[PDB]
Amino acid sequence: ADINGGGATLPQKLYQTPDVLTAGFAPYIGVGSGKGKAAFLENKYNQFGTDTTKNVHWAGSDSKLTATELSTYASDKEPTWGKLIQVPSVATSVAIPFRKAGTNAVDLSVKELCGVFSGRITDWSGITGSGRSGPIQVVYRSESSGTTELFTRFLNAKCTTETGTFAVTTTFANSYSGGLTPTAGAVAATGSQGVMTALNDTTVAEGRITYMSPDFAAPTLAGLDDATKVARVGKGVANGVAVEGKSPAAANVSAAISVVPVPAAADRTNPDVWVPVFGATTGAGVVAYPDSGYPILGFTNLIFSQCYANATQTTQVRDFFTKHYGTSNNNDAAIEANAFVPLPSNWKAAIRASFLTASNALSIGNTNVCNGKGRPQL
Repeated sequence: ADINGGGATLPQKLYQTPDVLTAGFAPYIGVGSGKGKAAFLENKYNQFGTDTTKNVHWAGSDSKLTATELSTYASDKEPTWGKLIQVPSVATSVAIPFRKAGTNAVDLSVKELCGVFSGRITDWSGITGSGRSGPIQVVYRSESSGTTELFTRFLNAKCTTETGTFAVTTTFANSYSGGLTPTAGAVAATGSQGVMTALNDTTVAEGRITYMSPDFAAPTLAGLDDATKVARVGKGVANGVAVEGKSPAAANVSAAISVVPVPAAADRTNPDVWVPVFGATTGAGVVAYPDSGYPILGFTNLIFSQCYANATQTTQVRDFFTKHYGTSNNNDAAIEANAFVPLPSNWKAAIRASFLTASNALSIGNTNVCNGKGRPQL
């Protein structure tokens, strides 16, 4: 009878916060966005756990559904389970925590960020104002990761003066066209938590740096503003004037999120348009990375079915949407406490009007559309 979800680790602390998920929801299982997407699309609970009786009902993902994933689901599953729904959950920065002692603020230019993650910059003396010297060692995610997708999307947009280029991917080791630079000594770990454990390991030499969920990158929200532990990003020159970088605190990306346009009313039957991505320049479904605030941002998302076979589960999924996208008695305080940005009111309204309002053909449990259809209870 329980509603089973899991996937992305970036937001797992949020979904594990009491009362964020409403009645009927089993505890969220963090395994990575790749495994979460597969769990939902193929109805494979074994991505989450060993129980052979359970079905998958939803997933968290910060990796967008691909064209192939969507078309396979539309052909294989949609005729009996109904349309899938993909919507943003919250917005997020991508933080750059590091382990290297020193009282100076670490403030990375985008060029320096690109050099660290390409393997060009291998010493802290290559970062201006660092007050630091000695090796830098990148830690990256071994598995298919939405955090990797959000981060490499930024590197692909902005890292334009390296020897190679970064492709957008969920597998970091496949991103840079030159491969992993042997002498740069980059190392892999698994999950948001696994990477933070590697970053914080006091038994190895100082100098590690990574990309990370802001909810994991520091023990407290205030820690995101400690530039001796979490890098500012954005140091540079704007219109001939020196500018400083910003911390990855949610307040530094909320203005940019506020102006992301809602999906064109006429395209809302396509799950792909519900999740905007950022890029170098404005385009269809693509918002220019912002030239103010903290530069590295994006969305983490929910994947649900429009239809559920079970009466109670249908009601309970609707009740979750009602709270998570609600104008009152909602999840926004928990979202902020977890270092994330609540969706703007116009976004929440668009999501409610499409996926809750009963008369809309896209709505969860729509009696006409879901008649005889829906994901299994088990």
